[PDB]
Amino acid sequence: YSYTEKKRIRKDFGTRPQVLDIPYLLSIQLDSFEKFIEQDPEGQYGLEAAFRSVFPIQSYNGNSELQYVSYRLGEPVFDVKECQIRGVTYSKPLRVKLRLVIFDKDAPAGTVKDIKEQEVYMGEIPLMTENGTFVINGTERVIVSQLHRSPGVFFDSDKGKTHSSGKVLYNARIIPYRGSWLDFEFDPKDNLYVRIDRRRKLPASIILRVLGKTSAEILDIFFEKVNFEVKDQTLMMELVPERLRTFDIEADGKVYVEKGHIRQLEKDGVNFIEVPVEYIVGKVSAKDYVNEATGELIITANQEISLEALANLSQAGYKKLEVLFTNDLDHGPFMSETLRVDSTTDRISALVEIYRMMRPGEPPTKEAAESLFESLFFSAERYDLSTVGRMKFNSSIGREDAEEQGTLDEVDIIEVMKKLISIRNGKGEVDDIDHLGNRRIRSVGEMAENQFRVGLVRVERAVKERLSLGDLDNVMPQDLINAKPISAAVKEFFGSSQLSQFMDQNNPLSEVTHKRRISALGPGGLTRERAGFEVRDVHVTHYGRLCPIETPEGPNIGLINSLSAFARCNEYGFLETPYRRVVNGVVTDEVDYLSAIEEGQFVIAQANAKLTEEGGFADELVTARQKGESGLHPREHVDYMDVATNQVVSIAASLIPFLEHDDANRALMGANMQRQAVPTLRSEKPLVGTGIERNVAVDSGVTAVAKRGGVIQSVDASRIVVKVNEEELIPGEAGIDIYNLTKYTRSNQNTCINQRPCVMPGEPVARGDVLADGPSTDLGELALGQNMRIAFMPWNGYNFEDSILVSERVVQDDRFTTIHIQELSCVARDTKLGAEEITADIPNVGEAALSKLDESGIVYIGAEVKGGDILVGKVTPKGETQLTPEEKLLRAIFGEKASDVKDTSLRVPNSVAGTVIDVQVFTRDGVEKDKRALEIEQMQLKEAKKDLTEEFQILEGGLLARVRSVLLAGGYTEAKLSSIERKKWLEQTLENEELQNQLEQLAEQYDELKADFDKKFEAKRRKITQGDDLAPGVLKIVKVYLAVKRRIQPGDKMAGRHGNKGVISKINPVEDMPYDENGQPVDIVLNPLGVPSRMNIGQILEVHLGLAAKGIGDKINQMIKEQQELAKLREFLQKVYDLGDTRQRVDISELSDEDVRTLAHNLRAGLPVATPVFDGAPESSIKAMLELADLPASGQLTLFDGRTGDAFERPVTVGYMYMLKLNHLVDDKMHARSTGSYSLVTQQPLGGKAQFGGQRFGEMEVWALEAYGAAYTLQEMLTVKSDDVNGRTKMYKNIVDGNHAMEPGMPESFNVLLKEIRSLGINIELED
Amino acid sequence: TINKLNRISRQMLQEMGREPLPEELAERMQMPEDKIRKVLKIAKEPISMETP
Repeated sequence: YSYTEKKRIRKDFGTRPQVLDIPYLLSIQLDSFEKFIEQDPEGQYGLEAAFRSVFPIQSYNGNSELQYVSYRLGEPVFDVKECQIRGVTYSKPLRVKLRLVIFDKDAPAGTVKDIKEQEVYMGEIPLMTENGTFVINGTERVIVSQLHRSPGVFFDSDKGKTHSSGKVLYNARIIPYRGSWLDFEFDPKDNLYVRIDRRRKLPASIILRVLGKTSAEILDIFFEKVNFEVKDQTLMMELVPERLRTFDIEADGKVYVEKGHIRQLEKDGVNFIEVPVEYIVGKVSAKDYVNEATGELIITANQEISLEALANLSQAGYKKLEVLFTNDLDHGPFMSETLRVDSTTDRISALVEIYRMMRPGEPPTKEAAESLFESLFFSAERYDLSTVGRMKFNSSIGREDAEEQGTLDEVDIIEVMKKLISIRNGKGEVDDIDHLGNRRIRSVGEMAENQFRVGLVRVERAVKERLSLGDLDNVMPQDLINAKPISAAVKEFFGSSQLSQFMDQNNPLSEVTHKRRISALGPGGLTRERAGFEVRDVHVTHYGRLCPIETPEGPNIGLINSLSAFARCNEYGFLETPYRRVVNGVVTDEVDYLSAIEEGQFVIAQANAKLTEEGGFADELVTARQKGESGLHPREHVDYMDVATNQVVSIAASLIPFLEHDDANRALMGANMQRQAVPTLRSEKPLVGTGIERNVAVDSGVTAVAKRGGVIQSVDASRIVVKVNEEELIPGEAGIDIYNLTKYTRSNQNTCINQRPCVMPGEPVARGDVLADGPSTDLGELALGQNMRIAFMPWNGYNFEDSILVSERVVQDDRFTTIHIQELSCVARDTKLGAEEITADIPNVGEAALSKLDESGIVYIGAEVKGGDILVGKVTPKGETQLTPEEKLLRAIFGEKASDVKDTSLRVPNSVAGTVIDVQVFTRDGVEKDKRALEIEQMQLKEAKKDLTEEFQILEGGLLARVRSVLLAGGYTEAKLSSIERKKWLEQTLENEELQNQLEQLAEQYDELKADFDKKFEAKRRKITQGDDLAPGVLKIVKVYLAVKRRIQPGDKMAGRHGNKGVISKINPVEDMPYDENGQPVDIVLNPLGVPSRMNIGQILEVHLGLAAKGIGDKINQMIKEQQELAKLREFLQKVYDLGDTRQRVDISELSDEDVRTLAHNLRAGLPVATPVFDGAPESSIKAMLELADLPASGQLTLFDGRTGDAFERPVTVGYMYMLKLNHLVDDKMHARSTGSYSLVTQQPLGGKAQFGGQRFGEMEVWALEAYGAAYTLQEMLTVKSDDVNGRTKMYKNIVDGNHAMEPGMPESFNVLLKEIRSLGINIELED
Repeated sequence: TINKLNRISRQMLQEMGREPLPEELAERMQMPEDKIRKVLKIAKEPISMETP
């Protein structure tokens, strides 16, 4: 046990040992970016692959060309925190070494005349943060992996839903990574046709003529030949035994049936069969036949032989006739009929047809047609069947060679055609398009590589154009490359792509799920309107790869999925899952990763399968699955086993206790809504958990984890300093590990990100131990909500439907109080009239509103501000404004007039109250800094100097401690050394050479220390004091951060982990709440009626288990309170941890007295229990735990009404539930508008709370009003509330005058529509 | 003026490895900084009102 785990050991109710621990959750991102960004000698992945695919490039004439040598990544300008502060992208320079080599025109081609080496800048490459995120424009973003179709050839059918009859049409479709798409389909007339990028159908023969195939060659490829001869003036047929198995049969020794089995008479074997002449009449020729004397073609290929043809070939002297084979079941005439319907007769007639169907309405020429067909499929530049695509094609068509090729060839097309005809004939099956072996995962690295290749090509066109000019003596490689296109491509992908999504940062679980999400949408993917039932469905190959539960509930159902717990991506992008090998009947611990294709043949057992002590199966017949179907199979036939019970579900589904007792519909809701939880002030562990929380907390990166072991030298709420152990020190290292903790940083969803130390100074820590807890983390465990006392009963209709009744106590102790940090920006710009200034001299504002402002006009830090308060004072120059004559008289009477500038200042939004916790001022270079700017500037320098000095002090302390140990290897007295003053050590004079040399070495080391510290300080000072690159026309920016404590209130949405959501209806007083015999009131009263209909029974089991766990907690609390002996504490803890026949062996005897006391102290507030999914705690264990805690085994207590004191007639289920506060707050959902802004064109109210807009009265609302008959209300909504400008103004005036009447007019939208219809040359008018 | 500014900006970006700041471009282009900024702001193409 690790120290952090040893502090609080969670009781495990699981029964099945775990062989493979869950891997790092964010591998799918880090591995992909490492593939993209690291240098690979084989040049198959990442930047090297793009460079080698693009370079070398050649001038069209051939004078010179540019070559690629190597690439490197420079040092980032800023760090991640700095990039977030300023608002820049965290990236590294791309510096690529290239050779411009110029040949000699006079010399033979290939002679090197001159070479030029130079390094060129190719743009900035965004970097992946250690947690798998990107910092783009100061924002954390996540790039979602994509599920697409692998390149290659797929065979499909229409399932008999196109033609009038059944007639299931068959098609074959080849799609490359890049290039054109090729389709070979069947028609209702059984002739195979071709499409090239989905255009009008053409006969198939063209695609072979172009490959140089004559008709006879085509029938040779697509047909089997049967031969006939003239032997002894008789017809002779080349008998094959398999073919025969309606006429008279020759070979009189073994005559078969005549015009009325086969194997018995074919056992002997003969070769001579005689056939009637009619047997040739209905059969087609196969070889073109020429007569020397005539010089003409007697019979052509694909022509039906007739009696007259028999006569011609009899007189011509030809005796051997080879003809085609045609059946109705096994072989077909499809190719012959397609040749018959073909109109092209030669290669050129084929390319002209391809050119007409390529470019309709264009004169066809031979050279253009040849170039077009070469570029369509046989050109490397425009066609690239990738390595995955080539493997899929080779596996589909059964080809073994040409693994490196990426361009099609004759063999490929002829094999695709052969497989299509075979699948028609009956041998072969179509492909499952939703099969996970046919779908590929494309991650961040692949997409970045593709976009970088696009940028390279866009640069490369211009490079090739320039090189052809010829004047190249004074040029350099850096004068040929423009980095702007490549930069534009990479920022396009990283900032504007659909799959580059804004980070979800409510809690660690949201981040982890976002990083492990796969989308079928995006570029090269699906569309919501074009997605059907089949793609949204749960396939049998999703087992262990995609979670069947976690998916958005809405239009995106089934199109966005989550990675499974143990899922992985192979080198080709196909999802694979681990399995345990079964060898010689034993279930080994060796693990093999299997993909969808490999999984089908083997039969795989389940983690639920019983096992013996020897390691083999116990039940003779075990439940397994093979080829996608489940069933019962013998023990000896079993090849593989599942590694864990949570293999099929995602992390969020793995965090739901008692998941096996919940319906999948509610499990979906629970998994989705665990990601919307908001961190609270105090993080509380889940009493009933699954044992997964530690993995999520550690792998999310929100916590501070120890890089090396040692003892905690120093602890403070913002800094943890660890003295590294001696065994884990790099030679010549300081020995200090410093962890600076994030304190109150705004998240992407305006939620607090705070790290709280969980260590004490002097305690030992090891590698992987949690030093500080991030948001929603408790001692290294994920803590999304709070443990609430729950009573399942109706209470006076306040829990009607899904409503929740909450006690006031929950509000008092702030169990669901959250901190929200909000950013407010004031931008002082430059206008035509003048430059806007940030000053406190705000016209028409008294000193009451200027109290919180400083001299520079910026609010102080720590000021309590409410709605409407001024944060930053800004005045904008204004031009001359005309005054109405009444206003002129008013100014004449009272002479006050001060309107040189107008008040456009940043103010606190309404209904927002908080404190100012940070103010940041950005000033353009060349603009004077106001006093507040220099105040923050000097504060930043003071902070940086103090912290740099602190790190220097600790590292020097550690280094001098190591040096002291090295000296103590010999041993002297340090009192004599301390007698001389520390600086005076440099003033010592030594005459012996041995001591003098050491003195010089020490002086040099001191100088080097000074130099390195100086360089660090100069770098930081330059970074801090430099100007900010702002938007053109912008002079200053001021950013203010507001912290709001939001408390629970009616309208807030609270939910559990079982899909049980609700809205708080009442904050009940404590006296009114139900209470038990000991006077303890409940905290939340839930409606029981929700449970039976929604089949979420896991919540009841969680309630009972939480009751038992809390009861054990009170037992430990009492046993500590009475200062009872430690031995009985140990006995009680051992009894608790030995409950049930579990896999957990916790020995309290091996724990020290201090460790036992700490464990008991962490267990006072309840005993955490782990119930793994599908390996959870049975009812018997729950009842035993309840019996241990001196609680009823039924889990139901006697509750008394607080209002009356009378006991409820029936026992009520009371326990503890883990409840969450979702990010759906009534504070952010109220909105009301009387009159506000209006649209520019439609003159209608804006939309949204941010715009202070109005609600939409849609078509159905108008329908309802018409059904009621409220004509005047409908007219009010249409005219005087939306777009009748004069009408709405007079309506407001009438309401102010207390008249309550309206003069409706014409809506502006109708006038706009009339103007549009007039603009279309259509006269629309109104008559009287 | 905009085209020559773009050409010099690309040359400087290739030469030092980062976007050239307005003072540096002004020194290279033999014009005051204010003129360079005036050229910079007025080189924009108005956005569409149907951008998703």
